[PDB]
Amino acid sequence: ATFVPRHRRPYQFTQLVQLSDGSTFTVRTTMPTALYKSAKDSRNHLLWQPSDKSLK
Amino acid sequence: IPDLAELETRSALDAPIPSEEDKKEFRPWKRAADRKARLPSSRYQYHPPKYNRGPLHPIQSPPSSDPIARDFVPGPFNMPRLKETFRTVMASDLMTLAYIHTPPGTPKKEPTERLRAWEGDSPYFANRARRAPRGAPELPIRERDISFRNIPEIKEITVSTFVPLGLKNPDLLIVARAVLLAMTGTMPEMTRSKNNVVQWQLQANKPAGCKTTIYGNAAWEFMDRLIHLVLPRIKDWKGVPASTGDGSGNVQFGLNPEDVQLFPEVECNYDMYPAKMIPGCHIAIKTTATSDRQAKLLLQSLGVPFYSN
Amino acid sequence: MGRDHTIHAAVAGYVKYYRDPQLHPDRQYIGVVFNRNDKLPYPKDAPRKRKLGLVA
Amino acid sequence: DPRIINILRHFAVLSPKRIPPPLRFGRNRYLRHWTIHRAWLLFRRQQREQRERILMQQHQSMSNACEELRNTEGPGTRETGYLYRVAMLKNGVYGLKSIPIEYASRALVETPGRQAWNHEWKR
Amino acid sequence: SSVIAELIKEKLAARAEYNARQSALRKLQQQKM
Amino acid sequence: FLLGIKERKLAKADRREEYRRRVREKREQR
Amino acid sequence: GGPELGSRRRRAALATTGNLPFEQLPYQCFQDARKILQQDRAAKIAQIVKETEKIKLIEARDASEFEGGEAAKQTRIKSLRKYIEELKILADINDPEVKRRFEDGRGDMTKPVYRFMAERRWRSMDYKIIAQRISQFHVVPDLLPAFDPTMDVKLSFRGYQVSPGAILDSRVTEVAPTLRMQVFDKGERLLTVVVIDSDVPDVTHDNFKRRCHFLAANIPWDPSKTVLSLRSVGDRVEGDVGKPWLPPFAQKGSP
Amino acid sequence: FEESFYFYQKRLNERLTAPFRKDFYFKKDTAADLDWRIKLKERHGVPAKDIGRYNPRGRMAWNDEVLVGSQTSSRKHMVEKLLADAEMRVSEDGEEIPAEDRVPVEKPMPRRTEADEKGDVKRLDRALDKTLYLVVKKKAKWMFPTGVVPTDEGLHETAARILAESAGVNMNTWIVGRVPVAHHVVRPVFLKKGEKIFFLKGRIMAGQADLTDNLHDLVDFKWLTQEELRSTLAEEYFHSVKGMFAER
RNA sequence: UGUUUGCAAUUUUUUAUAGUAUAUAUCAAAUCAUCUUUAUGCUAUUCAUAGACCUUGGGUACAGUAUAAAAAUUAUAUAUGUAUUAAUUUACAUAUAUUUUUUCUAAGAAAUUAGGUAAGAUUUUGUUUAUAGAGAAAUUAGAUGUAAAAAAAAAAUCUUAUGAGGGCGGAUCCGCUUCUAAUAUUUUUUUGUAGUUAUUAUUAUAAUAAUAAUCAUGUUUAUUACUUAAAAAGCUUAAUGGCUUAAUCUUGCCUUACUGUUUGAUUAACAACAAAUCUUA
Ligand SMILES: NC(=O)c1ccc[n+]([C@@H]2O[C@H](COP(=O)([O-])OP(=O)(O)OC[C@H]3O[C@@H](n4cnc5c(N)ncnc54)[C@H](O)[C@@H]3O)[C@@H](O)[C@H]2O)c1
Ligand SMILES: [K+]
Ligand SMILES: [K+]
Ligand SMILES: [Mg+2]
Ligand SMILES: [Mg+2]
Ligand SMILES: [Mg+2]
Ligand SMILES: [Mg+2]
Ligand SMILES: [Mg+2]
Repeated sequence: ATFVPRHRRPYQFTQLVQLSDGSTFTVRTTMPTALYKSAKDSRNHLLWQPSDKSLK
Repeated sequence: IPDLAELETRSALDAPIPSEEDKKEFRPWKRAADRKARLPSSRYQYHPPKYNRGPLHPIQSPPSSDPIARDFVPGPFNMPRLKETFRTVMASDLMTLAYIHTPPGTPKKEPTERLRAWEGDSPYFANRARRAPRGAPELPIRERDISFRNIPEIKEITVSTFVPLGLKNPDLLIVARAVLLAMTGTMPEMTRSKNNVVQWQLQANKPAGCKTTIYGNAAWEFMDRLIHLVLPRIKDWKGVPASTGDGSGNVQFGLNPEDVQLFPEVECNYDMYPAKMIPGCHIAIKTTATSDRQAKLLLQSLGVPFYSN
Repeated sequence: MGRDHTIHAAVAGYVKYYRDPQLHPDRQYIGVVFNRNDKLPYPKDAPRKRKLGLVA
Repeated sequence: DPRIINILRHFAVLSPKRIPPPLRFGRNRYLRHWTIHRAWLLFRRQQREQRERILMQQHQSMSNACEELRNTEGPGTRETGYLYRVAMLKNGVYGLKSIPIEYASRALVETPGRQAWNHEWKR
Repeated sequence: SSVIAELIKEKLAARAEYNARQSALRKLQQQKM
Repeated sequence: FLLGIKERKLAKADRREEYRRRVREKREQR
Repeated sequence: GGPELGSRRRRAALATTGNLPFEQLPYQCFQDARKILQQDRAAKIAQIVKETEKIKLIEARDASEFEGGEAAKQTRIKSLRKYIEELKILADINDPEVKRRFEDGRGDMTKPVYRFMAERRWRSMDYKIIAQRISQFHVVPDLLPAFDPTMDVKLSFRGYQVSPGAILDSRVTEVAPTLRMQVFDKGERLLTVVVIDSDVPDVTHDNFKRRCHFLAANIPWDPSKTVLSLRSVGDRVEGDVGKPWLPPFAQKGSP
Repeated sequence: FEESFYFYQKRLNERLTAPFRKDFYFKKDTAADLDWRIKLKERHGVPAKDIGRYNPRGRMAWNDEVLVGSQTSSRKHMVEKLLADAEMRVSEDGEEIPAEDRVPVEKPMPRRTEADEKGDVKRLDRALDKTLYLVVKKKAKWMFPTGVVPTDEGLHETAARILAESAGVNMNTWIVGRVPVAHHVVRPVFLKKGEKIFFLKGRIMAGQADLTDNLHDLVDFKWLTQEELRSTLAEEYFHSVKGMFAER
């Protein structure tokens, strides 16, 4: 008699993530916050933007 | 046409879209209140079994896609931006980057039998057991070429934490299980030690960690947070080692405890976890790729830097 | 087959040692046929050969 | 200890006995979801057949160009099949610097940034 | 609930009838035993 | 049980209405 | 509000709610999902007319043109015909009322769609248990060398449905049973029913012989017929009874 | 349908996900807790901001579907709510900020830029949701930057050199490989010499094309989509490069 | 009124009606603890009502962009101010235990339980690749390939048949026997190898030819079937043999690890007998 397991998932919200360039996209997360402003991200990093001179 | 005659004449899919006068009179909340009674129940009262008792057992379980099932998971809630990116821009770039032209009428390649047979005139040969895999003990999977019918992709991700000190302070495991819960959004499964080492105080068959696996979109959304919000914030980070890869298309690397608390899900409530109890995790990205160079090429397309190692 | 793997006769007949590649590719079996001139394994499409074993 | 109890209370809410039960739809309600589920998987099929159509068309464009290129002789004295044999080389394709990180890092967004495009970029 | 009350009364009567038959037969078994 | 809570609540509502009525009349006489 | 309208919930929901077809219920996702299937059914119907006219061109084509002759022309119309039959089923497999009609037993079995779901339902459960009875009871190879059922047959004695391979009493099985058959392919055909007892003991020669307890032929059957009472095989329904029903029995002692 | 489907599945999740424990994210009697409780009260208890008002439990949990023409499931109404819930409603001391003294959060940028309105075909921020192609005019037929292949260089080395000549070096670009993605063959006129053009795919990440002092006799340039190309380019030249196109 | 509230949807049975056995409804059981107050409370607004900003209150709201019109409603003891009574009666509020709603301290975080039966899973060991802390030695993720539109037809070689109750000697007994059927075999004689999507070529959007892809009406975490040497792991304990299609493992329900008598064997157990072992009714 194989047991039929049920999914135990926490509560998930829809979140707006604003990157350091002003770009915004929607995601699915467990945190209750509505907007996540990211000051430091890939758009503001030298390892991802080697050609940018402001970040040099 | 006789073919069109065999179709259902009373087609509900060819009906007109509802009107407004009826839509203004359709108030499911007003029906309940006005009725002032409980509508009789239907005689169809089949509920999924809690145990699958066999193919021929009278009561059967429905497929997972049935909303009334016990394992039904609500469908997609949004389109991961890294899945639409890869499919829209990078799917063809990999196809164009790694493309070898096959002449028009090239004969099909016959795959060689890797478990060789003993063939010859010697009488003993006939019934000899097949030879062992030449070289390694286990056969390694053969690499498939990146064509329009095989484009590497992300399939699942397994995050795991090994906390040996949880055998002395049981509070380190409870905290680890909650971090992997908020980081991934699933209920981790506790794991147990397997070896006995007195020097490290490791005892076998005792819960010393947990793990989570996320599939589908949740795997793409977990990479977006990692590549673009977490990794850029690690201090003095060099990149994923160039040695990662199990030889089958899976990439693995680990995060420090001070880098696991950079996750947006862990930092918001960082004050709810005891001090110095946030663990580090091992991240094993499983891809549809079939090689180590195909996997590292796939990750490079998602914006993951590698460094010599 | 007995508890100690001893093979026993269930019917009166003649012992036969044979191999059935249809049932299992690498097993050898021991059967009991009612007629001495029968050959095992019986073709999978031939009717079962059985004896009444009753008295009126 | 009080902080740990909050952790345990979170798992207690996820316990199999506590989580909500399986849904219980009526006929019309069930049928309505059946069409939504039937239409979604059909929509995925259309997106799949289209997504795969473009990949085949693009691949057939290369095969037509490479097959033609394989027959061309040139430039000038160069023997037949030079440019084809040179185009099929995979030098640096599977290295570390294969794909520029500036291109791959950028991913699609729902709305653009303050500066959608940078036209002042200088080498 | 005008006509629905008639149906509910039909639903209540059917159950009340069985509850009576079940009790009218449970007593009989307690006499045979 | 639910209807019980309802009846007990409706019964208490009548007591509250009776109290509000009785006290209201007494205030005017004063 | 009588029993002819359905169950109590229907008769109740049919007097407390408004009159509006199910497909016209104003629900966002249900009406957006019904529009995707609408313009798709039109694309399938537009494909049946493109393949229907494509056969005429091949039909009115000299066999000499085809490098393979009449052999390559009939194998190309064969794939085209089978591709059209699949399109006729894919044009209503998403219909919500076709599923309701078939589940309610009010489905027209003269259409390919309903015969497709009825067969898909039979194979889901009833086929699996009957495929097991043929094997475990050694009906094969005793009676037939190999046998794969293609239709449903449910027999009931005096109204009571008997499960396959159930030991019935000698009094119950004294009258001809009623066969609740169901065929899943189109057209009308003649059926032959045969009841055979495979374990009649022959003590003189120490073996088992087979005895026919019923035999009939020339029984017309279409996918819209369900019940067949073996009692009136020549009186009401057309057929030729070779041997009337013989009450099954078994002498004491034999298996 | 995709917006309606998301909203549908988002509500079925409300009926199957474990409840939300505010005690795991907000400490009781803090500025964050008081803020959550005020906004939660306006949402009528629903901790989610994108599913309207729906109670997974109770007597009215069956009424989960939304009716036709509902603004609730739209992406515009979703963002509006997600942005009206990010504004701090409680001061750092625990007192509700007046309605008029509340600072709204900076809203996202519009999807259609000024170039989309102006219709400037020389801008790269136009049609942000579609692929743009660099089409060049030669002193005249519109085309892609091409050039004769010398004996020393190959196809990929030749394409890179021509691009910097025709378009300048002020653009960050990647040649996706060495394989040509399309070809256009002009048969010879028996005479005139035929032309076998082999196109390589390139991707631009930053910069702008510069036609000043270009070696080839180029006059103008414009970044066009896949629909505008067929109106500008010739029928035989377009039919040979349309296979390389993408969905958007 | 158990079962989700918009409508005959699972299996069998009970009863009733029409009907002559069927058909519909109904009932019960199996499968599943879905949570159910139609508002009595809350919210906003307004109005009296103290007057230096108070209690209690009366209205108002018209609900698909659903709504104030339930995001989760209990009881009881003490005692306090307002306030009421024949009364610690009643209403209000807060002081605070106490209980109910199982809804808030992870057993789906713990235990190597070994037999009967049913279902499901089928290399688990070692080796090897990679992987924060992590090292010779800690955890986790991996490690074969193929197939899934659909074939038809001609003869021949055996072998089988409770097939033609075949023919002939002595229906079903037997060695000879032709014919048919089934599986197998032939390197055998072959024929066909589409349709669909797209490409290219010619032809006047369609037709034709070639090339490539193609299990897919299905919640891609696809699925299903087959395949993946040997040793090793596991199977109460050494060794040998065996099992991987179960004798291993997991789960459900169980305790035939039953009473009496008895069959045929171990080429007549141990080269006798006895204590034994397997097995049948
Ligand atoms: N699954 C099938 O029925 C099927 C049929 C033929 C081929 N395939 C093969 O499947 C592979 C590719 O996967 P796929 O096409 O089956 O699935 P998919 O990639 O389209 O879907 C995978 C996941 O993405 C989600 N998703 C898809 N579209 C979405 C959207 N618009 N918005 C939000 N979420 C969305 C899906 O619901 C699922 O969670 C290929 O090899 C293809 O040939 C699958
Ligand atoms: K899709
Ligand atoms: K067991
Ligand atoms: Mg092996
Ligand atoms: Mg191992
Ligand atoms: Mg190490
Ligand atoms: Mg055992
Ligand atoms: Mg002896």
